[PDB]
Amino acid sequence: GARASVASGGELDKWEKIRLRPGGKKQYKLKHIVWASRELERFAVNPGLLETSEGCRQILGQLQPSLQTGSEELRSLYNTIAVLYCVHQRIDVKDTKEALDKIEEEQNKSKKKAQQAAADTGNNSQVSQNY
Ligand SMILES: *C(=O)CCCCCCCCCCCCC
Repeated sequence: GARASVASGGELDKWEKIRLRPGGKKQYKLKHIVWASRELERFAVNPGLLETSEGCRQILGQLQPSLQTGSEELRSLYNTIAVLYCVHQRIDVKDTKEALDKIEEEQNKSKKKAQQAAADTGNNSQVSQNY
């Protein structure tokens, strides 16, 4: 709309800079965004959530636990939305895969810097074990 806060020109260059495959020659294009923004509108998810890295976290996290149940359609969104996330956090990816992996290894840092926080929230639940 008339109120943006992402880039509008800069990020665009980077977007088309990311490759669709690890060893391919294909790259990302508007077709992917527009398509994603639309689909989201149907999944009760505003297309504006992809505007801020924070928003994506909510989207990806939702389709995350669904990447198994959902069809190939849900897998297409996650892949895309996942990439943009890296760009929004100022992360230079090499390919669609590099993005997904980054989002993972990245979060790993938090765990290392939360040895006290994690210990505070945790318990040992001993389930049953009969014959
Ligand atoms: C009007 O105020 C909003 C128009 C500008 C928003 C575009 C920035 C976010 C790009 C959409 C998601 C990209 C998916 C890779």
